[PDB]
Amino acid sequence: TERLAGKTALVTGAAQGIGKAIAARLAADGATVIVSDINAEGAKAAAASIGKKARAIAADISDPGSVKALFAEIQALTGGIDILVNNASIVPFVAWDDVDLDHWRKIIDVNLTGTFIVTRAGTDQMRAAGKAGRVISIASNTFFAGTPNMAAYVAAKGGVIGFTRALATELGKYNITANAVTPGLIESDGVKASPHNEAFGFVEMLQAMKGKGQPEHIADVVSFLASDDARWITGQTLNVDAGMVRH
Amino acid sequence: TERLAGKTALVTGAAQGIGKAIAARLAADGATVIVSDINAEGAKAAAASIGKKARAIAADISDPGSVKALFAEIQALTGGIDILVNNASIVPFVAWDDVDLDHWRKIIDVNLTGTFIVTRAGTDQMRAAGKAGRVISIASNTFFAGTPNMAAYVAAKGGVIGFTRALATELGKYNITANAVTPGLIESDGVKASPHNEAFGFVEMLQAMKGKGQPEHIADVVSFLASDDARWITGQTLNVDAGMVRH
Amino acid sequence: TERLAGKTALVTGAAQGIGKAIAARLAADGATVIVSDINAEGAKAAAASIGKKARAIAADISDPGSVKALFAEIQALTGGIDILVNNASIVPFVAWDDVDLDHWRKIIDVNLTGTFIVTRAGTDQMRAAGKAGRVISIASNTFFAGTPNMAAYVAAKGGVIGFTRALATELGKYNITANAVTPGLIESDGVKASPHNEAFGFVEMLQAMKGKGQPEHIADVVSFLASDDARWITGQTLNVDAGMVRH
Amino acid sequence: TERLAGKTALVTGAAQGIGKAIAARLAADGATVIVSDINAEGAKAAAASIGKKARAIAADISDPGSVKALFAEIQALTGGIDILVNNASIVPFVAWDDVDLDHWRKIIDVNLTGTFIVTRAGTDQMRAAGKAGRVISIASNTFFAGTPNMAAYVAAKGGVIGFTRALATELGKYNITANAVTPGLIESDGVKASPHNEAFGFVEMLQAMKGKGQPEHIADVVSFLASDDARWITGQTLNVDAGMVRH
Ligand SMILES: NC(=O)c1ccc[n+]([C@@H]2O[C@H](COP(=O)([O-])OP(=O)(O)OC[C@H]3O[C@@H](n4cnc5c(N)ncnc54)[C@H](O)[C@@H]3O)[C@@H](O)[C@H]2O)c1
Ligand SMILES: NC(=O)c1ccc[n+]([C@@H]2O[C@H](COP(=O)([O-])OP(=O)(O)OC[C@H]3O[C@@H](n4cnc5c(N)ncnc54)[C@H](O)[C@@H]3O)[C@@H](O)[C@H]2O)c1
Ligand SMILES: NC(=O)c1ccc[n+]([C@@H]2O[C@H](COP(=O)([O-])OP(=O)(O)OC[C@H]3O[C@@H](n4cnc5c(N)ncnc54)[C@H](O)[C@@H]3O)[C@@H](O)[C@H]2O)c1
Ligand SMILES: NC(=O)c1ccc[n+]([C@@H]2O[C@H](COP(=O)([O-])OP(=O)(O)OC[C@H]3O[C@@H](n4cnc5c(N)ncnc54)[C@H](O)[C@@H]3O)[C@@H](O)[C@H]2O)c1
Repeated sequence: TERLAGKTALVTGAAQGIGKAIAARLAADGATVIVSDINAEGAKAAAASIGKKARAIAADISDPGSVKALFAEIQALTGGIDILVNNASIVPFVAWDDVDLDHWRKIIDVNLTGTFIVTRAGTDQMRAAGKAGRVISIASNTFFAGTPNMAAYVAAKGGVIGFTRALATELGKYNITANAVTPGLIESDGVKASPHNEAFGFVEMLQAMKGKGQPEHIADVVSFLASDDARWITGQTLNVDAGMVRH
Repeated sequence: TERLAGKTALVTGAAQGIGKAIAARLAADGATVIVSDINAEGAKAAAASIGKKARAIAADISDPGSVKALFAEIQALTGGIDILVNNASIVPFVAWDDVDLDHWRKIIDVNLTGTFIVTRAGTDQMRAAGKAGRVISIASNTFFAGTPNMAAYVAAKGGVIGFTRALATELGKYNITANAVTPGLIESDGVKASPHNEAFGFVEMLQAMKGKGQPEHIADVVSFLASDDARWITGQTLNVDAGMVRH
Repeated sequence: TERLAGKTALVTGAAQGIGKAIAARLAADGATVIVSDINAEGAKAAAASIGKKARAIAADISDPGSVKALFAEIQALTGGIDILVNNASIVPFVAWDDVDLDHWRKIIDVNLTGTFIVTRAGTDQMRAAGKAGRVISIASNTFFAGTPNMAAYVAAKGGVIGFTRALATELGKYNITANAVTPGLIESDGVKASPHNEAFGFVEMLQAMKGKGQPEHIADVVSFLASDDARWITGQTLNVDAGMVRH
Repeated sequence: TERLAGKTALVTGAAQGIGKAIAARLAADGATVIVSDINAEGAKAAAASIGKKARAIAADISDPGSVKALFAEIQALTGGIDILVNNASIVPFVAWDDVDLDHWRKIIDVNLTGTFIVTRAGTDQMRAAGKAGRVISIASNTFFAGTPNMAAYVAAKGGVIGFTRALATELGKYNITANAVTPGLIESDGVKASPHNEAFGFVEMLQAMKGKGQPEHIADVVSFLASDDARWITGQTLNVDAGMVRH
């Protein structure tokens, strides 16, 4: 019903897949949405596509300086952020024996410390504008499953959940909620181009319902968590995977 | 925007507290709602209060015969149920040493086997009408916490989550989701009559946010789970307690 | 090193499979072990097999009167119980549509309320003898997985975990711990004689390690929980399934 | 009865507190133990104290080069490692608003990526020697609780559990188990010197049992996980906190 009218949400890694699917929904919810991504072109293509409520600002979540610039510009245009959706991440396919310290470090830096960098700045910004924000970080259900071929990723995602829980309590007093969502396999654009695409049949088997997971499936849940209906929920993780795992 | 228009939802223990708060919200969602309760007067007082969307049918969830009659009548009026909200339960305050086999049996019979009796009939009804239903059972976050003075209740609630998970996979093939919600302390008409009321200050301390939990807090989340936004969620438990526990 | 010398442990459903495997181990730990079972012959065959550390006493965990008689006799012989292992349960294979109220009730009564009946009496007995006991209840990892063809069972097992958590806090002040173990598929006698036996190849696939689960695998863990090494652990659930699920 | 005789175990951060308590116990189990720590003097003081089964080798878990040197020397002396206990970590007390990118990075680097660096090398070493190893990583129950004043730490520890789960499946085929333990508040030498010490009375309240947590409490559990009794357990987290949280 355009419940999010008047609100400003930021989505990272929003140039495609789930991030984009989310930005699109929040916009449909009436919010003005900052489509952020490391891919400046994709970001602004996506915002053009979303259209009007959507504004593109490129940023590398793992770089402190571009994240500062990200938020500065948001403050200017909107006076601050009401909703933060930590979506940007690297989704690797790496056999255990290919897991380098180098690989490890990159995945951790983006998927994990990158989300702190942004959350640090974003919550500071809500706090400064006296807004009762919502933080929502996209994790993964690989954390519950111990999925193979992506150890650094599962660690980092474990990290994001840890972070989420501590943050919830850390920010409760500022009326800011912090939650996480664990998507199962989703037919984003990242997966379609990923060895991971080959796993749909096997994960479908393990699911209680039997479609292929779709970005809108996660977007529609983020939309709820960003809404007032989810006001009494903080520190929780929503698992969205057609019953792959039970949480 | 009345997304639940055309749908029929049944809420048990709906004469007051959370059940009523839920029936009220689902009606606001546009659904026609069967307000069911063991307290026939309260049920029908509550449906009068709700509106023309609400209809009262009294039933003891722990009695097979009254649950049969509950559903028969629903089939007649509506051709079947789309949404099931297992809310009816007994919320005891019993010191461990007062936990009788007798007390144990009563709590288990209603809070647990009573929810099976209804779910059995309700999902059969959806199934028979070829409706892609939603089951939502109200558990409790005492299951995560191991809360004292209510051991039978915590077992039964553990049971409802167990049930929920198995059911999810059991019904996935008929396009029926089954989920659960674990409310923390809520200032219901029930609680207000309980010694439990005295615990608000302590639980508020442990919460990340600092209000007293309110029935509308849980109703608003049930409303989401009943909606299409939650279509990719089955077998999961939503914990709603202002950050009391982290799930 | 016979750490359990001087201690008295009771194992229910101990005539075969895991219960027997456990009684055997606890006896090897030096404990005198009451082998209890509904099958009087099996129980006492098993105790004969185990040695002179083992004594057989038949009992139906779901019957309050035979449970009373069970413990009275134990008090006489040993002056009370130090360790309680709730093992006795019914392991069904029932398609959802065969799940009767009748089936439901039977499974709940034994697997769940039966374990309360015994735990009530057992912990009272420890308490009365001023013993700092250990309660250990065998659940199942189907509770984490939402395994199909056994809905009543998954609910009851959910219940036992609920019970366990509440009990931990309930008895902490009497220096009594209460824990639970969730075995995955185990090649016990009942499994071998049950449509469940056919699932070994599939569950082996999902396991991180690739043997068939063996009763000694669970017995060896119970032995630990019954020991002083596990003294700071209460309210927890040990999941033992070669990595089927991650808990 | 010295079950760990013949085995070689490495413990990091083993100069004091839990690490030392663990090294001591594993040695008592008969294992030859590498007492590793960033504090070379503490490490070798601790091994002198422990005994002749204990050997000290200093190393910074967060530095790849010293970790290489750590394991090379172990290979020389023992032909490789059978058991790995990731204990070394930084236990901070930082108010949210003091959480720097700089602070964040340090905690993540040691507590999380430092445990990868060691696990990478250690498991490679077991693998190379054809040994069916055990990995045990000490996390924290703050991950379940969302404890405040230590957000970077709670994230990292979340990460260690993530890592653990993925690793379990990653190494199951080489007969190597990987588990984690979540200690609650423990009265170690670090904690005694931390503003965390002041929290004992509060955490004691929330505990089901009411002592102050002791390093031996965790050591005795690690000992079990290192033993054959825990051979069917991989990808699991043992929570040891006197019932603070229920896992
Ligand atoms: N899609 C899945 O099946 C899968 C499963 C579970 C969870 N997830 C999570 O969902 C989210 C979206 O996944 P997806 O599959 O849609 O991803 P995707 O690969 O389709 O797109 C991710 C986007 O993130 C951006 N990005 C990468 N690094 C960045 C950084 N340094 N700074 C800013 N932006 C960066 C990329 O440019 C890309 O456009 C991710 O957090 C992922 O962890 C994905
Ligand atoms: N209030 C809380 O803090 C709390 C927390 C977690 C979960 N819950 C759950 O929420 C649900 C309702 O909560 P509440 O606090 O509003 O309870 P309440 O006491 O305020 O109302 C419960 C209603 O259930 C009805 N009922 C009792 N037995 C019945 C039967 N056999 N058949 C049909 N109806 C029956 C009662 O008549 C009553 O109208 C319960 O399942 C309870 O377990 C409550
Ligand atoms: N084997 C598995 O795949 C598996 C998996 C998860 C959990 N479990 C649990 O392990 C435990 C043992 O399983 P199992 O396969 O060894 O069982 P089993 O069928 O092989 O033997 C269990 C014993 O319990 C007894 N029993 C049944 N009802 C009783 C009653 N009311 N009172 C007293 N005794 C009764 C039976 O007579 C039998 O001797 C059970 O609690 C089960 O729930 C087993
Ligand atoms: N004690 C608790 O309340 C508590 C609770 C949960 C988990 N833990 C975990 O247990 C472990 C030890 O706890 P503690 O109370 O003994 O802390 P402690 O401060 O007494 O000792 C930790 C040890 O880690 C070592 N260390 C630090 N950086 C290192 C480096 N990079 N390389 C090698 N060693 C390094 C230190 O020298 C120290 O000896 C830590 O992992 C901590 O996270 C502690």
